[PDB]
Amino acid sequence: AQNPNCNIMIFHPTKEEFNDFDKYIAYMESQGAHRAGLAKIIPPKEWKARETYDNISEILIATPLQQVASGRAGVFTQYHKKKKAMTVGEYRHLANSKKYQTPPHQNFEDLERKYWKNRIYNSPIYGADISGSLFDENTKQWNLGHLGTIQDLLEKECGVVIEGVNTPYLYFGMWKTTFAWHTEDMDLYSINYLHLGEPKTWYVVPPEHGQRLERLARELFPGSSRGCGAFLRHKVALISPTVLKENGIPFNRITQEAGEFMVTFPYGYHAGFNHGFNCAEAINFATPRWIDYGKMASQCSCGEARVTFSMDAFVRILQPERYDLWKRGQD
Ligand SMILES: O=C(O)CNC(=O)C(=O)O
Ligand SMILES: [Mg+2]
Ligand code: NI
Ligand SMILES: [Zn+2]
Repeated sequence: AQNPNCNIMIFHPTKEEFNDFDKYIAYMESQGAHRAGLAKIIPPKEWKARETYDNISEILIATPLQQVASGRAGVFTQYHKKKKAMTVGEYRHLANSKKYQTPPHQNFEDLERKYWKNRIYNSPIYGADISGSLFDENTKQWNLGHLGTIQDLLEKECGVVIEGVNTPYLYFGMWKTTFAWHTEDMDLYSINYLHLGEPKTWYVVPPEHGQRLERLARELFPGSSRGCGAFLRHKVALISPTVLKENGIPFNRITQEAGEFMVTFPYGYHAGFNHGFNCAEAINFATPRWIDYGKMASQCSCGEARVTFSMDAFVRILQPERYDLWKRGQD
């Protein structure tokens, strides 16, 4: 078995290997990359996403989210308070202000220490989940707006044509902006490109051990767990590496820098935080290997998780027994 310790693997494809996206994902899996739940892909030196980032300041962040924490430093939830619209140029200035800017630090490990010590005492503002793309239309390789769609994959594998669309999302971050522990909708893959700015630190649980994280989360968030049998779908719970280690949960960590891709694999729980002002682009995708994960994915039906239009067909076709209850949660 390749990668039996489930380590995060880093890949350096050549420009020739960067042509065929599906083929490269399958290659990474042949080497055991998926066992970690997360892989890094460093693009060939010849590649670029676009020519420059000098002209992005007028993008609008219609609903910036203030991420307010509750709990203890290593075990907390966050809720999202909606703020007034602002441009990316305005958001960048805010991220760099004295109230929000990254503190002085020695290295990524010192900054990680500071994040886990102090995150709960601040409420950073995240420009998350903005439909759009920063890839140039002429970028032919690993262009996250030009990937094969999940609807087409399901149709190719299973023969059923379905409604729905699959487009990317932009994320504008600042120091301490946080992504809570989650797997993707329908335990899909994700791919994330860090276009510009400061790093993003990731934590990940191997897919084969995801239920260990779920059991800890039920223990640590006992009211939330009574409320919903899949409450991590709400994307609000944080647990620190120190707490994971104390509870024997297998995990790994890695820091993504500008110009790098990360892929999350089906049922790979992940969480993390941004180091400072940055911009990422991410999208879900599928492969043949996903279908079995999609069929088994948990679902939130309590009403909290509320998701895209396109998840309807995935549930309807892959999980017909669950469909009626899940759809009630949507309505
Ligand atoms: O970058 C973020 O805030 C969160 N991203 C992801 O969870 C992802 O790409 O799957
Ligand atoms: Mg602009
Ligand atoms: Ni994710
Ligand atoms: Zn729920």
